Amino acid sequence: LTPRFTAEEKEVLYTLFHLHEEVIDIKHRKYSVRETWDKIVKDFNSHPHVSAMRNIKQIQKFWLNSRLRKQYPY
DNA sequence: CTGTTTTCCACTCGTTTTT
DNA sequence: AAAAACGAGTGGAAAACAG
Repeated sequence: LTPRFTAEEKEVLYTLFHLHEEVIDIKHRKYSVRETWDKIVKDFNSHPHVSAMRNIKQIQKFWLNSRLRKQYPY
């Protein structure tokens, strides 16, 4: 039922991630995490060329997976 | 320290895209 | 037709927390 992330969208999320590295990545933390994530989700869902609206869980899952499957460029 | 709660990540499943 | 990629669920490791 739910679509997939477009290329452009992936670039957007990657950009946001690279920006807020120091807050969401354990490897940089060593403030509100939830609010930072919410900020990212908001910025994404507000982005014009967005396919579908996502919740915080989906975004986080994309973060986790893109790291797992080693495609996170930053 | 011990014991509880929260957050992160490897493994995997069912489907969909790509070779 | 086979392999790779993708979204998603989960258990338990790792970490953060309370006493």
